[PDB]
Amino acid sequence: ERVPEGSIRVAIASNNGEQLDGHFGSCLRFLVYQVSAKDASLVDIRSTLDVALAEDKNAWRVEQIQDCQVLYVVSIGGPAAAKVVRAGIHPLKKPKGCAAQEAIAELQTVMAGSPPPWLAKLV
Repeated sequence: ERVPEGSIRVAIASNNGEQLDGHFGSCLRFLVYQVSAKDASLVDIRSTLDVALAEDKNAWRVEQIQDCQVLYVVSIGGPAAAKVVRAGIHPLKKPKGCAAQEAIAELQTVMAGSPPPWLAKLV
């Protein structure tokens, strides 16, 4: 899908259900949500299984979320984060972990309030 205007794609690093409990470098999959200031929907679940076959692992991981504008992790290495950033994705962390829904809700408070220009343009 070509995201609909007014919305963005959000990747969440995860190992269980719809939890934001994964570390970038070792997560089982990326939950991908379509999020607007007011609405959010789970659109894809991208498994990281095939990273086992990659020689350039961080590059591969980022490739799985190349269409996301934001990425949530519990944690992420410096180098990994640089690649995430180089891809134009904004990495956000939640060191203690939480429900994907809670992170998205938080992200929406920004979108709905005073989003920075980059985000405002989107939404």
